[PDB]
Amino acid sequence: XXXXXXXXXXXXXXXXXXXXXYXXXXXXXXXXXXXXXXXXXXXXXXXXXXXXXXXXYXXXXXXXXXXXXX
Amino acid sequence: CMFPKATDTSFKNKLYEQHLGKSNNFQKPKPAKGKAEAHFSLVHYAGTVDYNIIGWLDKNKDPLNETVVGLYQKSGL
Amino acid sequence: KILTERGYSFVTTAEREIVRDIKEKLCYVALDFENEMATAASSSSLEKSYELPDGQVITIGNERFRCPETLFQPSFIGMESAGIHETTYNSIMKCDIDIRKDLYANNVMSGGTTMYPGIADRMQKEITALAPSTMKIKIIAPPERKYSVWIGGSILASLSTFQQMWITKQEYDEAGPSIVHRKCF
Amino acid sequence: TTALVCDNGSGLVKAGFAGDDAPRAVFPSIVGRPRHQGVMVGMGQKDSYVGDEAQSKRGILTLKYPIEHGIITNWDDMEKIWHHTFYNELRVAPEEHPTLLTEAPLNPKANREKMTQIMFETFNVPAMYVAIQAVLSLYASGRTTGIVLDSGDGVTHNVPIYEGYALPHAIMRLDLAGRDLTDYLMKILTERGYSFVTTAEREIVRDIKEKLCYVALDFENEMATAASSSSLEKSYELPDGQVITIGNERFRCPETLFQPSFIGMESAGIHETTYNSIMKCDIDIRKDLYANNVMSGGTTMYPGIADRMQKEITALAPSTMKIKIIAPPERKYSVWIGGSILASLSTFQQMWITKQEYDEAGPSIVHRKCF
Amino acid sequence: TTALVCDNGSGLVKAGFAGDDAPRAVFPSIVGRPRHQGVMVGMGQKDSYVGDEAQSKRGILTLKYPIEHGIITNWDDMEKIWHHTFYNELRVAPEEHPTLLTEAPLNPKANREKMTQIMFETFNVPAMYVAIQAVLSLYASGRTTGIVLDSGDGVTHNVPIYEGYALPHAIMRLDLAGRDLTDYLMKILTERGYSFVTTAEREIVRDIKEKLCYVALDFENEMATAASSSSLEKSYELPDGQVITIGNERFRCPETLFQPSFIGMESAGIHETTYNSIMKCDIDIRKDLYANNVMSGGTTMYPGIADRMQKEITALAPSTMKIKIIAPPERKYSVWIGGSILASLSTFQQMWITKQEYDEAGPSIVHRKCF
Ligand SMILES: Nc1ncnc2c1ncn2[C@@H]1O[C@H](COP(=O)(O)OP(=O)(O)O)[C@@H](O)[C@H]1O
Ligand SMILES: Nc1ncnc2c1ncn2[C@@H]1O[C@H](COP(=O)(O)OP(=O)(O)O)[C@@H](O)[C@H]1O
Repeated sequence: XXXXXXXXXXXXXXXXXXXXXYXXXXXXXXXXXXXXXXXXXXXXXXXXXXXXXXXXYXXXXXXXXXXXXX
Repeated sequence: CMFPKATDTSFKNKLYEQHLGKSNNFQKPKPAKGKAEAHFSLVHYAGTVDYNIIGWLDKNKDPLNETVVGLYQKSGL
Repeated sequence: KILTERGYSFVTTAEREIVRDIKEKLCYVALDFENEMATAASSSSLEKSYELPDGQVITIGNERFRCPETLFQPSFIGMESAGIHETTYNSIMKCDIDIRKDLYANNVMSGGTTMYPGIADRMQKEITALAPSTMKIKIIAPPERKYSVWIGGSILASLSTFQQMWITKQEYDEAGPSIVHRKCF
Repeated sequence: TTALVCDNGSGLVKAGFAGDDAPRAVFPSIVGRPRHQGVMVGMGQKDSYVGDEAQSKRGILTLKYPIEHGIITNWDDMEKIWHHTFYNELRVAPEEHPTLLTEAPLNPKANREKMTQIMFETFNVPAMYVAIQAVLSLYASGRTTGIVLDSGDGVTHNVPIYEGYALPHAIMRLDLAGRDLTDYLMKILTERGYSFVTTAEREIVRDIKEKLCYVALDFENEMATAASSSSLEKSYELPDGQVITIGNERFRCPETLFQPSFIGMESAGIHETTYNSIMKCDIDIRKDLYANNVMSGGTTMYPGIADRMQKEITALAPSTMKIKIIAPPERKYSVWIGGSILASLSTFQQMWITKQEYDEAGPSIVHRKCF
Repeated sequence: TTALVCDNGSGLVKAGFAGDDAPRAVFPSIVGRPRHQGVMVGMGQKDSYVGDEAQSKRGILTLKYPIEHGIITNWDDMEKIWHHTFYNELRVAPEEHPTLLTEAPLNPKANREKMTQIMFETFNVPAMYVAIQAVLSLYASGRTTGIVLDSGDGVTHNVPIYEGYALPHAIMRLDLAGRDLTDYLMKILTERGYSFVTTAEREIVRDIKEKLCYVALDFENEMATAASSSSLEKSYELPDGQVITIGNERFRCPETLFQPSFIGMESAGIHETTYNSIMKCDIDIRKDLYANNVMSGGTTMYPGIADRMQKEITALAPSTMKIKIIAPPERKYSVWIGGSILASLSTFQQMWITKQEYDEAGPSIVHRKCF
């Protein structure tokens, strides 16, 4: 005969019960703007790299000093 | 054939498990001329004869309806 | 518990089965709940007149269409499981990623409730809510659904493989009911 | 002043000052709301409920669960929880302490960024940190190297840590935690077919998981005993109502960890994951880890896990070399305890985030600054 | 008669007669098996599945991957694959042709010995050969000297070849191929935290590796653009289901080749390995290689690699001398194409293995007789 408390509470409840809507709204929306940094993890990477390769390590001494021998 | 919406290849494979090891007188046909594909090779009183597949399975299928003759029985003729 | 609103009211088992006829005849599926309420305020074509199996004529309003919504909202007798459709999409999202399109294509329904006109449509509306609209959706609604099971059983009976598969008396001799639960699904 | 740590390792939630032995009190992180028309007009309507208050009130409330798979589902709900916890238990104001945050490793940045954003803005708090579980687990267990298994309420972990460093490539992370197992339990339970599904009904199982579980020593042999005996079968009451009595259905449950068929996935299981992740990591270290093997929290509570684990490693290890595992009593608390230790050392004064940075740069700060 | 070549360079598998321009068809070397009770009784149960057939069927199948690190894992599975390939695609009988085999260089004898043993015994085949990738790469690229980089599905290579000869000491061989990179990808991907791990789920990435990748021109500068812009970010669908949209996570991936920290190893990378391996090799030749620099297959597909490579060499080279690299269109096919050329020349009639030797001496024959 009506639209009621009973039905309004039904709608309210259903809203509360729907996990898909609210969880998707929070998680999927927040998922997209996720990331911006010059990561320190990559600072580690870079530093290690610096330590990594003979072309820096040996050559820095050997090209520089064996220039002048005598 | 009552398994639906599927392909004679399925049965090909079921042949290959079922008979192709087991059933001595039936054979995978050798290569031979005249034909794109032949699928069955078996041995007969006439000699030994080899035969092929188009997907035709449904052709043997028999539908029925009462209704069709059911009403024709009413009809004038 | 609806019907006492109009308050023609009877409770016993046979009286309850009398409703089954009305469930045959008088039900149809809500296309949209709000909009239906608006029509409910507007119109009486929503309202139809029906006899007792013997005795009175009875005439029924929204009380018809309100009934199936329970499937979508099991508040009205109150539970939580978020309903047929949300259960379905949930159970999908459990299952793995690639298959899903097929099921979006292949969607199948049968028997007692499904008899109602219109279920498939609002179901599709619901999936179009929940699906990413980008991908094809359809459902199957065969005529014969209520018989479907036994029909399929007939097919199941047909194939010789159950001769490999049946239980035989011999096993029941040699081992208990326990046999089944390994042997069958 | 003084320094305060929140545990948000999932399950009941743990919070306490540096240097207390154990957190003041602990809360499930259930959230729940009404289900029915409010019909005592005398009642004050509160629309959301949390904690043991809810745990009492449950029946007409219905639950939401704000962390899936270790990922926290709905922020404002968290904020409700968090506010409640401070004021009601802690009688604490956000200014009062640095605060330390406890994180699943290797999981989406968003939890970092919003968590920090909220807690610096919504709460205003001297210093913030977020720390990875395994670090605490080592500190509490006090062996600078190790590998940790801790399968809590939430997503389930393998990390080898070597002394003083991370091997983030090494690491394995799994959604196999006890909650989902429990929900599988019901699909077991209908065999005996006393059967109920809703959230509170699901938590009722948790008690049984406390009481009734124990670890399969050998699966085949257990089945043989299952055919022989009923001592395997024990009798237990409804929390109120019936006595219920449970067979192999108890021991079958943990095997899922070893075989996640029963709710079906492939990752070859805890132990095979572990040895896999080892064989990723390099050759020489391995003996130490064979020695130093460490486990904690929700699943580990079960009696016997360590034993069959060792059986498994003796399968997979070359038997030649020593093997043992650690199974401390306190594992479920371990994390927050370690956090307390973590709080203690002055170096975090070097290390904390301060409000100033949050002023001068965004949430982005964290991801460089923290692990 | 006529002569037939199998490519077993990993990834999809390539097979074709001498003198065709391109192999008839190509197959991943996935192998997969059922995961669930077979519950359509109408279905024929086949217990193993391979190739695009599986690629369709995947979902209930689960994958095994029969080549790790270019080393073929499980022989009988290979035999399944191999048999299928002959009969189903090729409609070919083992007698029909000589057959040519395609090998990672510098890898364990066993692959030689069993491969030959099986294929002469299980298949019975007029003539057999196994050939090292780089040789084909030169023949197709048609410069008698060179150095090759080809990082396929499998283990990743440096070989200088001088005209007409090998420098097997010179050679470098690396397990850095795109598969493992891809599995690192997931440990990236959880940052955005759309997250799934299983084999098929992992192969889904392969498409993204086709579509979405491109090579970093400069890492710092790219990060600066990453702060500036979203054109770096592109929007892509699930193969079915969602749209997904991906940031720096695309370009960050290839850098692993330059920096295998991100899954962490030391070998100083493709380019530094190359210049190292040069500086091993002798002094005069070098200019030619500075001129003749050649790349192929799976990783190389990415746009831009050659450019940053050249940037790197201009770093490491004395700038004084000419530098260029070759980046042919067809690189991913290159090997089998070269194999076709290899098949063509009558000299292999001098060179093939014949059944007779396999009769008169073992698999041992190969290791003298072939490279
Ligand atoms: N007495 C018990 N016996 C076994 N398991 C329990 C017991 N009490 C709680 N648990 C389980 O332990 C976990 C408690 O959460 P927790 O281990 O802190 O997760 P997290 O690692 O996310 O912090 C839950 O899975 C809970 O069901
Ligand atoms: N369109 C594409 N873009 C980039 N990489 C691809 C593409 N298609 C395939 N790949 C990759 O190329 C490799 C294909 O195998 P292949 O290069 O033949 O390896 P192998 O050198 O062992 O033969 C795999 O690593 C595959 O992921």
